[PDB]
Amino acid sequence: AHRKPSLLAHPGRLVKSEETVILQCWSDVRFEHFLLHREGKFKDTLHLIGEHHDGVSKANFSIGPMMQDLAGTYRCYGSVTHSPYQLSAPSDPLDIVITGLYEKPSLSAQPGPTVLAGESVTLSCSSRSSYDMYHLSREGEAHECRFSAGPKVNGTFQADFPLGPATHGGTYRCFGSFRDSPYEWSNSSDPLLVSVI
Repeated sequence: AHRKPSLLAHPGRLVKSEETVILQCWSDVRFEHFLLHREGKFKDTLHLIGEHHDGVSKANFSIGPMMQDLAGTYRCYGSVTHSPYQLSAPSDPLDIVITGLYEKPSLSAQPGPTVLAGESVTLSCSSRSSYDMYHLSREGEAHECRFSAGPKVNGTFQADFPLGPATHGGTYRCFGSFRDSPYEWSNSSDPLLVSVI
């Protein structure tokens, strides 16, 4: 049990539909072998060899055009040839999410895109579609605040995400999602520009 390798996903963790994604999995420690894996129903693990280009030891595990069922919790391992080399400790889990699959919500103005400092800017997500849950990206350089929506409230389906006290601004994206399929997200809502004057 050497030491969990890397497993970083670029150019994104959050992959679009039908497209490219290279799950790189390196370790400072030499690793003749690498193995990827995922907790999604319809799983697999790849036995790829490992390229040592530069004094590290990578493995560029390429996924195909992101089709639905490839989305899920990836996590590689590493080791040394021939008979079962037992693999090292599991790396830090990756959540590969396939987007572009459903309608783009609407990053709601209300309150409002241009607030004054220290006020309460609380974003939200409207959609006629039944997105059991929602998601919110970037806050100066952020990631995700994936939360559950409100019921069939006279048309829409919202998920008010409050940021209340505001000290900066930035762009945001809302991603519609269904319950029974957590990595299978929708399309991106037009990016919203919060800022502070």
